[PDB]
Amino acid sequence: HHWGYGKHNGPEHWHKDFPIAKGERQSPVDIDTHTAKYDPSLKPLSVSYDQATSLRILNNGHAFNVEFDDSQDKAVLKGGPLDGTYRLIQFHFHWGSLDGQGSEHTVDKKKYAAELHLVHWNTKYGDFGKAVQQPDGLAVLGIFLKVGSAKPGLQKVVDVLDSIKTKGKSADFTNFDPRGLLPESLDYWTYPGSLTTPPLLECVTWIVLKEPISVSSEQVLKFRKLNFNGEGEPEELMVDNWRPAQPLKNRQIKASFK
Ligand code: MMC
Ligand SMILES: [Zn+2]
Repeated sequence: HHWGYGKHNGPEHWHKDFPIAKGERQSPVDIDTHTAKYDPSLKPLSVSYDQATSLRILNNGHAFNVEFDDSQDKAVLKGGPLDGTYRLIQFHFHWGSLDGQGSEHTVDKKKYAAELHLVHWNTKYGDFGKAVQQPDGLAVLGIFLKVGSAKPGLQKVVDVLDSIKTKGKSADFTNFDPRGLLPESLDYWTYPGSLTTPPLLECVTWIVLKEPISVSSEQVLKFRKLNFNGEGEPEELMVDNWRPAQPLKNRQIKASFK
């Protein structure tokens, strides 16, 4: 398959190879804060990243992914809306060409400068590939980025991007602590949705944190120097790698907080 974010292969085209693009639980969505209902039955989220073991960073021609060892319960997400244990496999971001767009989820139609996705799979399904055959196979923790002060825990990521400029390039990225990417509060919204890139599979319990992290203009500027293209192809800056909000259909967004 041959998909991207431009006019000729972007989100409006995806449904041809991936008909689920027009499905009943697609992501992202707009989070209308006045329709999301506080659910007192939701447990606190448990983010257990102490033993996280990062492996590599990769430019896949769409975004960059930091990949983890998911063989054992090293870095897991539990609680909140989730039954059982979900293992961290990778994180990546979506961002804009300018600060007024870049997020996938929106909050009362507000677009943030970027959005971080920490992707986890349900350990009752044994591996990630099996998990994406299940409606509760994945849990993605989404975190908005706004431009302000630098996020120190992001800097190691920023510092390596020069080495993975183009599609297919990777670099060692062991000993990275994803706890440094989290805001103070774990207040969240949650709803059932999908992967936001092809193959757009409808497997995801979304957990979107209310509090954005702040990153510096210099940090996001370095994201925007990456390339979608491979080396030796015309340069196309990796910006605006976000899918717009999709129809909510018959879904409810729940809030963990009043
Ligand atoms: C069914 Hg994913
Ligand atoms: Zn994503």
